[PDB]
Amino acid sequence: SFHAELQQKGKNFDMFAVPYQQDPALALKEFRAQLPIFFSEAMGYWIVTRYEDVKAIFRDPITFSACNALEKLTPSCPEALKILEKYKYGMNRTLVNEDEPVHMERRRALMDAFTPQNLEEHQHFVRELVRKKVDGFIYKGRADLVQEMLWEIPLMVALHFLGVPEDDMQELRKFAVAHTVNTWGRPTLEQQLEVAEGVGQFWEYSGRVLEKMKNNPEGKGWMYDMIAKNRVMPEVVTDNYLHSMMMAIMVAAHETTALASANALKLLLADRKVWKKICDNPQLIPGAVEECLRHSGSVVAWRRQVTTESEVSGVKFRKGDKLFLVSASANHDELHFENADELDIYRDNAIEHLTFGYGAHQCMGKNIGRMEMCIFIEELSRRIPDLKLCEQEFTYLANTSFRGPEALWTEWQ
Ligand code: HEM
Ligand SMILES: N[C@@H](Cc1c[nH]c[nH+]1)C(=O)O
Repeated sequence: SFHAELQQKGKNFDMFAVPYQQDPALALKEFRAQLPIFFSEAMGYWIVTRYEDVKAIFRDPITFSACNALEKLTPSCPEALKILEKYKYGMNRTLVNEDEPVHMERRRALMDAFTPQNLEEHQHFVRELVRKKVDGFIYKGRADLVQEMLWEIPLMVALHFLGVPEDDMQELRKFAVAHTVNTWGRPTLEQQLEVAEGVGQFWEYSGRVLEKMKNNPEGKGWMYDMIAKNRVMPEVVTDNYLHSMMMAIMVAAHETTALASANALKLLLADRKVWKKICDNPQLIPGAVEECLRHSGSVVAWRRQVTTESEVSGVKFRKGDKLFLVSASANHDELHFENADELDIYRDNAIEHLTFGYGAHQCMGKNIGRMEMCIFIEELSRRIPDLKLCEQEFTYLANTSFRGPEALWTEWQ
């Protein structure tokens, strides 16, 4: 009844319980082995643990649609619903959760200033930021890299990539917390109202921003591109999409990059053999970043909704079934990555990982994310080669999909 026990554990599988929150891929290890797809009543979702299954679902966006990708995990308590009503909150489809025949692709296909030229100049900008930030703290014995640079720089880069004027960054930061906890977390009774207020204000803020940018067609930045495309094809790049993407993209353009950068530095600073290999051969850094993204990426689980009945590896899904694609688990799938739990900085197929998704909705900013992670690690390993982690407890914001340590305490000469 060891398998019987596994089925009960799967029925009860709670992503907010300790094992998932300690290590999502490790918590699903038995399931990769003997119960790869199972339904959790604890959270109303199918759980998909294996590399081939997760990829297969990503590959078919007509059967498995992205509509729930930004859907609020736990239902809003009624008094939260009217806080949102006060702000006339209207978040609907952006890109990552748009569903369509081409309306997803039409909108995607018609919005590229991810050209390498444009990313090249943003790279220069990232490098100036990281040089000056560590100019500030290099003199200290210790620092928490998160608070010195790891969230602030990706945020600034994002604002700059978008056409969005910097202002209160601690305010922008808590806006992002409210959006992610609301969506992917399980806020307690006390917080649900505050989070709703925060989410509502976030919506209102993005409104005022989009309105000012609408009025400055001089502007350059990705949001100015959308605004422009909306004037030409308001069918496709819709006004609600503008407002919805504003708020969604103002978290997504930086938060996963900051979490991932903290994960990578945590990983590499702990394997001293790996770190001096990085210190001695910065050529290895991109391939190392890719192995970090596979091993401990910042997105650990993404979501799909089933639109017609279907089956994957012997399990049939009903129209309306919700699926968790646990990409952390797929990236530790022994069936696809040999010694999957090990940090091998030239695993030759590290890039086959699924942290960026696969197929239609595959992350458009993956190279911005990669670029920021390399510069962080290059700068740090170049100028502080004796960098080491301090003894510390690591804490994680409890949610289903995003993962990175809140602090990264670290010391040197
Ligand atoms: C380490 C950093 C990042 C990670 C792990 C990440 C992860 C993801 C994932 C899992 C998806 C969904 C993939 C799928 O459904 O197949 C996605 C889509 C997307 N990402 Fe990211 N992301 C990161 C950084 C960024 C940045 C910096 C930007 C923009 C500046 C960005 C923009 C987008 C967009 C627009 C989409 C939607 C594209 C579409 O729906 O077709 N991401 N990302
Ligand atoms: N919010 C997630 C995924 C996403 C939202 N919008 C586009 N992609 C991220 O930051 O990676």
